[PDB]
Amino acid sequence: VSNFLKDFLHKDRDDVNVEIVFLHNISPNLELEALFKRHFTQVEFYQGSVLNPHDLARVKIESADACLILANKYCADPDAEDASNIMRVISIKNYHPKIRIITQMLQYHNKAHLLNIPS
Amino acid sequence: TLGFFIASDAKEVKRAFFYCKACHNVKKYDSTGMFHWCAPKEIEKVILTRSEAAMTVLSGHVVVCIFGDVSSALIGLRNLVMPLRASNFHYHELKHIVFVGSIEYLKREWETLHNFPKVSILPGTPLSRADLRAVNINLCDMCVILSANQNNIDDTSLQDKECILASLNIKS
Amino acid sequence: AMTVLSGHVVVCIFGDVSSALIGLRNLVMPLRASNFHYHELKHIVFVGSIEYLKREWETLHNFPKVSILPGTPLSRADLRAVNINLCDMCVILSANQNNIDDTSLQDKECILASLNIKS
Amino acid sequence: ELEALIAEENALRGGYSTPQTLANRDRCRVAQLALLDGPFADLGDGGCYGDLFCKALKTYNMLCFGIYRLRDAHLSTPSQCTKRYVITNPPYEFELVPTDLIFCLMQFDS
Repeated sequence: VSNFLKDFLHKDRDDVNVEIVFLHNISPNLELEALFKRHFTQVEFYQGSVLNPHDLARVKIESADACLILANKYCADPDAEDASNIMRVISIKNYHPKIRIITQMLQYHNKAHLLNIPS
Repeated sequence: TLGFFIASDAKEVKRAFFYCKACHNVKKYDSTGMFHWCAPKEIEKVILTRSEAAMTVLSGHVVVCIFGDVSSALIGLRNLVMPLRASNFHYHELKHIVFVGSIEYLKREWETLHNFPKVSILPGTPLSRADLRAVNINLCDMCVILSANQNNIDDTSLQDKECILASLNIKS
Repeated sequence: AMTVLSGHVVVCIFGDVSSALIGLRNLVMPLRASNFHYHELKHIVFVGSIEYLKREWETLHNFPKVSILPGTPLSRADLRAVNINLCDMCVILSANQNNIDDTSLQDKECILASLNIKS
Repeated sequence: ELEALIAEENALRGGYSTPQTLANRDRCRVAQLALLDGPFADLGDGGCYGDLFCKALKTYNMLCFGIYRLRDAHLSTPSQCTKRYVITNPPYEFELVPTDLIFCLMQFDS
């Protein structure tokens, strides 16, 4: 989140009226809470799961410009993380097939699974 | 004599109780003879390589794609094979069964399956297209996708990832 | 099955390769005292896992009449092979004395084996 | 009895064929039948389900208890979808289409 907000909300960026909504089931710790407070005017956080359609409806995923899925780069099994990310993509495309998705993939042989989704 | 009925409502069921005409050398079966039985065979006889499975022609069969590890809970696949090996089916009507999955888990569960006539093993991965093409997945009568890794996960909704990925891979 | 055992002792052990040692010498030494004649000694058959008995065999290999059945106390075939209906005593021991979330569930194997033998 | 035998031996034990076991072999099995080319093909072209049930029960002692029907069978336009859904115990006046499957309990014959 620190790196993505550092690049995305850079001062030299041209004036863009875009708000960032972080949807995550795990509640933030103190440092994450402080980081969100430093950008309270442009960044909002909500507790929930992508796999639950109600939580997708809460964050207005049907009107969002794009969905960005970040990967856990430090995990015991990269294949499990890749499968979880692919299933999140499947859920998001099931809710709204016309949304634009940018995802992070750990292993190269797993991204072929993304070709199996019709949407 | 008790009888079992399928009905929309229980009120019409009572009409069946108040109805009167006036108003209106070799062992081929088990000891009980209810299932097909064969002599026990070692697991080495049923394991097929990819090329060997390619040579044999399988059509109208059953493909069981198993997600299992050497340290996972046992599904108990005998309960899946016993209904398919009952004696009310003739021998020629029996459907060949091919278990595609890890060889360690199938070694663990083979000691309850080695008495059934037509069972074969493909030691591969259900997520690999080469194994599914070797077993002629386009000619099978049914593909059963099972996940032995029923262990608890922090998110329960993520327990079905392997099955959904395999289903989409087979459909695509 | 070929050998005939009558008036013997059957020790049904619930043990694993990584479980605490019971110390079965303390069970065999009273039954091998010199005040008993050789013909009055009761044959002892340890029915249980072979790994645990391999671990504890190095303190038992000096006694005259001891035999091993590498099976399970919960299997009726093993109990019928050892002639459980003719034994003088059946001793059910659980080496798996590890801590459990509920202590009352530490006796499940012994109770199940006892009911299985009685039935 | 099979439950007790499996409990005792923890395996399935074979045995030689006897007339009692061969008599025990006779049961009923679950099957699906197609109306495209069977003896019920003429009745499957717009006929009623009750006539099919009565004929199957009277002739072959076959118990039909459900229809398995293409999803786009009711649509006028042709479709390439081969998915089928389940209709449990249709009434007597329920109509039939040639592209249907019938659940049935079929007897054993040698």
